[PDB]
Amino acid sequence: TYVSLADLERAARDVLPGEIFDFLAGGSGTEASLVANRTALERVFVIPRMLRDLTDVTTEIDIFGRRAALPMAVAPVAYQRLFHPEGELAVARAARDAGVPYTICTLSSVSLEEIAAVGGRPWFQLFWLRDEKRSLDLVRRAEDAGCEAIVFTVDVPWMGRRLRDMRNGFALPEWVTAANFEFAPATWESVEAVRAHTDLPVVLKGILAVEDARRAVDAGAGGIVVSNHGGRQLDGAVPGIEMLGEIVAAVSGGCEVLVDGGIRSGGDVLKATALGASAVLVGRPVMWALAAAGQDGVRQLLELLAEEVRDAMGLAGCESVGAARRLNTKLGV
Amino acid sequence: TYVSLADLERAARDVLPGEIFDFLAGGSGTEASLVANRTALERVFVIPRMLRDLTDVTTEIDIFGRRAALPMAVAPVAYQRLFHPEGELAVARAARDAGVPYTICTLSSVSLEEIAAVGGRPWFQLFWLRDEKRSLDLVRRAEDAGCEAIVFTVDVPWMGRRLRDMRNGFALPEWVTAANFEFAPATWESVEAVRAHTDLPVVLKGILAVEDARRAVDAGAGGIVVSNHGGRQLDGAVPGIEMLGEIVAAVSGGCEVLVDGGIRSGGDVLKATALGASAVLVGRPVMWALAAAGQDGVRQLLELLAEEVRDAMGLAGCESVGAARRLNTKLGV
Amino acid sequence: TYVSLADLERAARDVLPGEIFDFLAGGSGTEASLVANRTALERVFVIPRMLRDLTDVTTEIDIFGRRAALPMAVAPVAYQRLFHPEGELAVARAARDAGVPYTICTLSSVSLEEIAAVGGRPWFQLFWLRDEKRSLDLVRRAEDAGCEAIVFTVDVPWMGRRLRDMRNGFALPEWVTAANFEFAPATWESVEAVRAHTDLPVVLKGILAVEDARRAVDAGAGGIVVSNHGGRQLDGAVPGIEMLGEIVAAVSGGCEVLVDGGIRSGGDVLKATALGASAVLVGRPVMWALAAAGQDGVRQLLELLAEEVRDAMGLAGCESVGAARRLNTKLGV
Amino acid sequence: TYVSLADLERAARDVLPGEIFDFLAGGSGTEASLVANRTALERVFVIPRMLRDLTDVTTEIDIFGRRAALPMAVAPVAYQRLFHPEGELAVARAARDAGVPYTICTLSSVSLEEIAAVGGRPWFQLFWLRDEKRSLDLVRRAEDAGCEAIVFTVDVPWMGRRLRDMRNGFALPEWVTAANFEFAPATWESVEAVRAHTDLPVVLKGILAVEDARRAVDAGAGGIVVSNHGGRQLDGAVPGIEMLGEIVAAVSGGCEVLVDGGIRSGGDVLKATALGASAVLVGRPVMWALAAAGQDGVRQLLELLAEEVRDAMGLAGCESVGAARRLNTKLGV
Ligand SMILES: Cc1cc2nc3c(=O)[nH]c(=O)nc-3n(C[C@H](O)[C@H](O)[C@H](O)COP(=O)(O)O)c2cc1C
Ligand SMILES: Cc1cc2nc3c(=O)[nH]c(=O)nc-3n(C[C@H](O)[C@H](O)[C@H](O)COP(=O)(O)O)c2cc1C
Ligand SMILES: Cc1cc2nc3c(=O)[nH]c(=O)nc-3n(C[C@H](O)[C@H](O)[C@H](O)COP(=O)(O)O)c2cc1C
Ligand SMILES: Cc1cc2nc3c(=O)[nH]c(=O)nc-3n(C[C@H](O)[C@H](O)[C@H](O)COP(=O)(O)O)c2cc1C
Ligand SMILES: O=C(O)[C@H](O)c1ccccc1
Ligand SMILES: O=C(O)[C@H](O)c1ccccc1
Ligand SMILES: O=C(O)[C@H](O)c1ccccc1
Ligand SMILES: O=C(O)[C@H](O)c1ccccc1
Repeated sequence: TYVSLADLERAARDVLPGEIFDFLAGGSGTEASLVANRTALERVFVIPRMLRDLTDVTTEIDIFGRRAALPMAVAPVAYQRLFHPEGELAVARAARDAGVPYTICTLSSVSLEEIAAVGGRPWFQLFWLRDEKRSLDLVRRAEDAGCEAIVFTVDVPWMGRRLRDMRNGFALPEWVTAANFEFAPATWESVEAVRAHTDLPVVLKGILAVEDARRAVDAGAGGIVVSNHGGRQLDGAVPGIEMLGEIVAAVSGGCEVLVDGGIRSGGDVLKATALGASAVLVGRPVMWALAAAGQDGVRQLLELLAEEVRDAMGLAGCESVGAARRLNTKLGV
Repeated sequence: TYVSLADLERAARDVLPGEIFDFLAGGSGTEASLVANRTALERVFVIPRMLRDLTDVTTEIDIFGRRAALPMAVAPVAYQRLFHPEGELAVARAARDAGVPYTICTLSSVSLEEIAAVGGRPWFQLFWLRDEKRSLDLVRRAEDAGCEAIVFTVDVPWMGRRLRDMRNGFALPEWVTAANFEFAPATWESVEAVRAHTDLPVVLKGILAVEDARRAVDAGAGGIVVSNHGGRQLDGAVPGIEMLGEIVAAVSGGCEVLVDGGIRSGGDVLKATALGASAVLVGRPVMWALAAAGQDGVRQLLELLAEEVRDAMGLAGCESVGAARRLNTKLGV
Repeated sequence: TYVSLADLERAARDVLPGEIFDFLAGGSGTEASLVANRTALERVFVIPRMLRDLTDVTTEIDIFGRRAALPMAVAPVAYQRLFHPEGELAVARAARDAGVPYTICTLSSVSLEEIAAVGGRPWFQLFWLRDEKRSLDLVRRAEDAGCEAIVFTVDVPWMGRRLRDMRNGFALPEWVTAANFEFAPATWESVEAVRAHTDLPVVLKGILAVEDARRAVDAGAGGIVVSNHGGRQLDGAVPGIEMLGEIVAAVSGGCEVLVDGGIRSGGDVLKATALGASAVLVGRPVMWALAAAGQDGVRQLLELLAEEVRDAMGLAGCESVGAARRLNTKLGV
Repeated sequence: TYVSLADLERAARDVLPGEIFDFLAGGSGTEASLVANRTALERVFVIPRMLRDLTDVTTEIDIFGRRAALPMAVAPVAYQRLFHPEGELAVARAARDAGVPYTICTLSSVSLEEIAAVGGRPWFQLFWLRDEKRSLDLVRRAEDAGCEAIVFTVDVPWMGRRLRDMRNGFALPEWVTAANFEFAPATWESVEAVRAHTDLPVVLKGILAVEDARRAVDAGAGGIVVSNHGGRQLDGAVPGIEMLGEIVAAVSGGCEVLVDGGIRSGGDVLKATALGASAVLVGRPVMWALAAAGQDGVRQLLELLAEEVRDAMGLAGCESVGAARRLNTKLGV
């Protein structure tokens, strides 16, 4: 019986080999951006409203044309067989059963078509390939398999310097492969190529500058994820949570604005919402639950987050996620 | 001989069973709001005035039609027999003898009429019942018994997630019951129902948004308590002390504005006053004193707070609480 | 060989009885204001100037009609025989030989006339007596003995709550007495009585509010000391260093503006100067040096501070204290 | 295999005698400015840009008429034979081979002409001599030997109070001497004397006030180094990184603006650039690498910094250093 997301991190550290726990936990460089994601959420306080009608509190949203049960999706995390033998299929099944979107990775350890067959209306995360037309082929595979959005990762012209991985000499076990199969830096040209090749909404993940948010709308994106890649890319990149309010104001409803990095409770989901997010992504905690207890672990985590989101919303006087977006906040110490 | 309120916490931790100390000490979630209540007071500094007439320093106030000896009341705390066998009666007697108002709880472990019979002009705290007309019956019982104000708790549509209690598996001992006897969320409609059913002042406890303070005045409240429920309700709710000055300015004398959360000395009372509070509530420390030494413990705590309030006021150049409200403050680190 | 003021605190803690070290070190209440005095100085950074003429760097000032060797005086500290058998006479002799003013206390453990006979042009600190005309008699004694200024302490309507002293049960040894011999709160009337009874400059020690600084000038004060009494009076009083710049601007040269609280190096003297102080007082460190090594200890401390002040000034491009007052500062973390 | 600059500090502490490690690591006074250099960088976050062309990322700059491989030079550090027997020659050879400028010190432990003979287009750091025409003789020696800029240190009218050195009784071993051979404070007159005696660019190192930056341009400087001398001069001097943006704006392209103090990664170089620096100096880390492994150690450090700078730039969307200067930043906690 886990009563917070931190109970699951403790359980995952017990089970996983050290080097795999480090691949999961780590960030780039000195891990300043990884720590700052948590700092930034901890400094945000909500100003709750009282005495509102809570007869029919709902945590549901509509996004990219589908109803979701919570304002949350599972973030793209590569190589989930590292954490549990059922890898992506375990997490995808749990997500489906919880009504939350699951992002299938370009570097998934089970093929995208197998994970899409689980059901649950899935999203697909794209890394740009050096071999471009292979890029558009992954996108078409994803669309043919029933994925509902293309989450184009735009913060990885190459992978950051993960010092834990270097120190550990980490490499994929022989038994974990990139099951969908040397990548190139993406540009605004790449975005347009993808937009022209699909009818699915294109979501740019890894935007932090206001002007890049605005350009994303101008480029025809359906959404952005305001994100420093969990502190795994530029060490010293600002947390997404610190940019979110400014970005929300700048796009002024022109696309969905998601945030990630450090979300560890339903109260953090409420903070993100109050700052203007349409939804959040959650990465590491979903992998902790997978490592600890497989599919059932992920189910328990999603049930716990659902309960915490509903609790937080109602304590704050919000019968709907839209009401939560109208909450005010105060930055503390 | 206790020389600070912290001496009493040490004494209560020694005597109480762990799970009961945790019920008392704990907050919701990660306990961020519980910690922030203390942080927020610690960052406030007073700018004292010198060379004023202190011939007749008085700590008295008039509130809800009665003189009180200090700008303080005992906060509503449920189930006080958990802490000492004499429970509410011990605290109520001490409060009476100190000249400070005592708030009788809807979840008192001794009936409201027994505690009111102690004397001391008492207040009554209301939780809204799912069974509404039972709500108005508790209010009428309280008024018939001589309570002087109705403290309507508006921040508990349901109880928060108290992880210490969950982890401990805490439940009331068989020997502690809700002696006044399934509740429902309160709304502004509920407030009006209460206001129409009583001539007593209605005080809304748990207001943090400025606009809710203003609506409270418009709704005919006689007072509000600016409060995050001691960090026991929404985890991430702003401390009341951080909202107080803004709220005081917004109501511009339309009702009494009390604050609670983390008050642990007469100097903290002075801070609250300087920020504009009419009075404060004190919760946990009163229970520490009750656990440590029963009625006499609570008497000692009230005498110590009285001394500290008078000391602080005079060192700050204030012959009256109104003068203290005109002090300026500076936020530090 | 002491190379910083902190070397002397270590030496004094070794020698003094615990309860006497606590009388010296302690503050009121939770000691928040005592800690904040240090915090506040630590957050101030100087913006030094380069490439100025330093041929004739001088640390001298003119104050209350006399040249002083440094922009520093020894603060009033009661009962110096607590620290060393030669008490006040040891400190006064050292101060004389260093060219810095020494403040003789109303609660000195050697009579004011004996300490004045040491020489060095001394100041006299006044506590207002309940018996008023005795007040004016102490002032006249001081003036007859050759004191050069009356430092009227205005922040002690009564003594603060020193919890270390309470816990230790501290009291003066039989062998330490108030050698100049039930006091009353001072008012603006008291200030005028003193001003009318002496031709010496009257300096009000313990001013923190801007308006009290202004009133001090209007009342004919020759100086003020911006001070929270070393955190020994109101617990939660703002540090003087945090008020200084505002106060300096408000009096706009109408009286000398001194500061105290936490000065522990020549660099801290430079900070105080840059914020606009005419001079600083130093309390605890002078007593550490007295406890450690008597007169010679105090001499060593004054020589070390002189060296640090001259070093700091010159590294900052300041050939005179007036130049140091024109330095700019930046508040950091 | 070192994967961060901190790996080299650990290696140098193992090898060097304590008193020599302290000479290198220490600062003046309480070491507040030394610590603040790190604090200040840690509070700066970069707002990276995405989706830019990174086909030809280059870390090169043009400065003082020469191409440099990175926006970095080796800071002047006296007496490098303290750290390794090959001293300056080892560091100069490494710097040459990495394409980065090396600053030859007036207090070098190998003569300036020997170090210049290594090649690599070197700079020369000047301390003003009490014997002035000797000053201009060092400058002419440097120019005759092929140095490309005169880095005039303007923050050392005399050496600061290094308490570690005092406590250790540190002095140069007999086997380390000032191989180029009682100095005097420099003034603006001295700057002009140097400017009139050389055609090389004159760079003033140790400027922190905005007005001194402006005067430097007016005086004909080719550059300034915004610097508190690694916290070794005035204890309480503001970090250069906290002044940099203001200074850059004030000179508005009138000279090159370099910064130093606490640069410990390529990400810190990116921060400095984003705040407007033309280039940085790096001191202590270069000496750590020299102590640990001599010339090859310094080569490894420069290769690691090159990799980190290129990584940071590209993750931030910058194909050139000029693009990096146009990045925005956000100050965090
Ligand atoms: C082990 C690991 C692998 C990841 N792999 C990818 C990836 O393949 N694609 C991607 O866009 N983001 C990837 N991310 C980043 C996440 O999508 C997400 O931005 C980050 O984990 C969110 O922060 P959180 O983990 O603090 O919730 C990865 C994160 C982790 C921890
Ligand atoms: C054990 C406990 C029980 C409480 N029960 C109630 C309650 O029944 N009604 C209510 O309005 N507040 C209740 N509160 C909140 C207090 O009235 C008050 O808002 C909070 O304790 C104030 O903070 P302090 O304890 O830091 O002084 C309770 C608090 C505690 C600690
Ligand atoms: C042991 C002790 C006794 C003091 N006695 C007096 C006093 O008799 N009169 C007075 O005006 N201030 C008194 N003070 C306050 C000092 O004058 C001064 O304001 C404070 O010590 C300055 O701070 P510092 O000790 O941090 O330098 C006393 C301080 C100490 C520590
Ligand atoms: C051991 C040591 C010796 C130094 N000697 C000189 C010097 O002779 N001339 C000079 O201008 N700066 C000198 N400096 C200061 C550096 O040039 C530089 O400003 C400072 O080291 C930069 O900070 P960093 O060490 O944090 O990178 C010295 C620094 C150290 C640590
Ligand atoms: O952090 C991630 O996205 C994941 O570890 C990853 C995989 C491949 C390239 C860069 C990064
Ligand atoms: O915190 C309190 O008010 C107290 O523990 C309580 C009792 C009943 C419901 C919610 C909360
Ligand atoms: O702090 C001081 O001034 C000193 O301890 C003191 C002495 C007498 C009354 C109040 C205070
Ligand atoms: O810090 C330095 O510049 C170096 O230690 C130094 C050498 C000579 C005088 C002052 C300072």
